[PDB]
Amino acid sequence: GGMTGVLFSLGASMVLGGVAQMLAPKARTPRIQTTDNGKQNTYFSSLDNMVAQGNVLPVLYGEMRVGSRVVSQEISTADEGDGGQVVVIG
Amino acid sequence: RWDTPKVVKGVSFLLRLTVTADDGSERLVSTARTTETTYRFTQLALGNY
Repeated sequence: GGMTGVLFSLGASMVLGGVAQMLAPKARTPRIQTTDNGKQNTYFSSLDNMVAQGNVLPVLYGEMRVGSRVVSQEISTADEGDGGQVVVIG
Repeated sequence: RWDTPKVVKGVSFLLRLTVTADDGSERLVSTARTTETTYRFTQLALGNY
């Protein structure tokens, strides 16, 4: 137990994947679909309304106009009324 | 013409017209699926419907 044989140095065994990978951990590209055609969406953009069923609530960090997750949509009859008494319908 | 009731998502209006026959039965004259609240019928004949 005094000695520690089999030092087993690791050099190119970790370089073999690439050198910038051992300084920066790289990024994950999304999966490409077919019905989506060629619109390569990323993981930090959403310009359409989503559905909030058993999903997570997204967060925003700066600028970059985004869509939303619809929680309630309803149509009723538009009653006549303003912020006052002027209610002419002639 | 009518009003829009309580609604989820979106709605369309389906309207059909029936004409009472001479013996007592019914005759269907056309049908329409629309989105506008107001509809107009033109060139109608016979009596009650």
